[PDB]
Amino acid sequence: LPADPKWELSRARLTLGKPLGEGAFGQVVMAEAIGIDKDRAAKPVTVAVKMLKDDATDKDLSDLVSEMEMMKMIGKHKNIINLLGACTQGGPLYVLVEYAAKGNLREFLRARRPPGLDYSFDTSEQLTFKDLVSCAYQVARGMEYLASQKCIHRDLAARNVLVTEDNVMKIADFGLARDVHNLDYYKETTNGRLPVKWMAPEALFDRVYTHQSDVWSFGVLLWEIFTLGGSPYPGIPVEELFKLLKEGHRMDKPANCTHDLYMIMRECWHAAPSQRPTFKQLVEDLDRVLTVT
Ligand SMILES: Nc1ncnc2c1ncn2[C@@H]1O[C@H](COP(=O)(O)OP(=O)(O)CP(=O)(O)O)[C@@H](O)[C@H]1O
Ligand SMILES: [Mg+2]
Ligand SMILES: [Mg+2]
Repeated sequence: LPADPKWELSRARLTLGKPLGEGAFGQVVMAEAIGIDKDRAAKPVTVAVKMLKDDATDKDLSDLVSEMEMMKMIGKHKNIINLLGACTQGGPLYVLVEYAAKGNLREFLRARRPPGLDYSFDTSEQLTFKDLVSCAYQVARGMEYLASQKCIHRDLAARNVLVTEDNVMKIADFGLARDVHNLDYYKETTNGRLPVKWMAPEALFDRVYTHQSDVWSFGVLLWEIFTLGGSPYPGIPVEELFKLLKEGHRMDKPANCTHDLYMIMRECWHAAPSQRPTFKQLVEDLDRVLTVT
């Protein structure tokens, strides 16, 4: 594994801590990192360390490397999870990223659903319409930046948006992200995980991804936000989801969602990718919704 001194942090500077979250092949743990902050007086930075699980393969490893490399070219933005460094030498690969205290967006929204009339929870503030639109607006801003970096995310979803102590949204998980520089589109040529319920039709059969296929995913994300962590196309087998999408089926309007937002959501889900709004447009339309509320 080739060294990159620019990003390398020696693992002796790193003390591993409590678990943050995980999935099938990767896990993320809290840690303390010494030397990240240039102010030497007050220290050490709390970071999140992403690493492979024990049953992970060589393929999982090269995917985590690619993920790390993608974050290197991206550039820093308020609404994008920050790469802080990496331990690539003499030990397991650790990818160091900015710590988001409030976990992922899906779990953040779910923990704020009300109990229902006549019921109370017993042990752990309600979100407003404005809070939720804010969430949408912040992600749209980060995606707008991401597209200007000529990078497509391909896995935009509530489970991949993080929340800081200040309720700032940070897009995370660049596992499927691709460099689209000097490309009109990206064409998938392998087999690997696909986030089916978040994928535009054209991505699902032509295996063709653009910024516009990311916008489709944002639309699904919108639906997640306004159902406070709902799971897309509930009760629908995947094999059929796709005939349904062809036939012009789209998800119904969530109960919290206003008409204006559902139209925004619906525009993202246009059959023709050229008729979906750009992220820049999405930032505009969501700023408006927010300016007059
Ligand atoms: N910087 C961070 N700060 C706090 N928590 C984080 C974090 N990064 C990730 N997490 C937590 O770990 C979970 C999984 O993160 P991530 O999406 O990066 O891994 P992953 O989806 O690639 C695992 P797999 O590929 O095995 O399915 C997140 O949903 C979140 O709960
Ligand atoms: Mg993820
Ligand atoms: Mg992953």
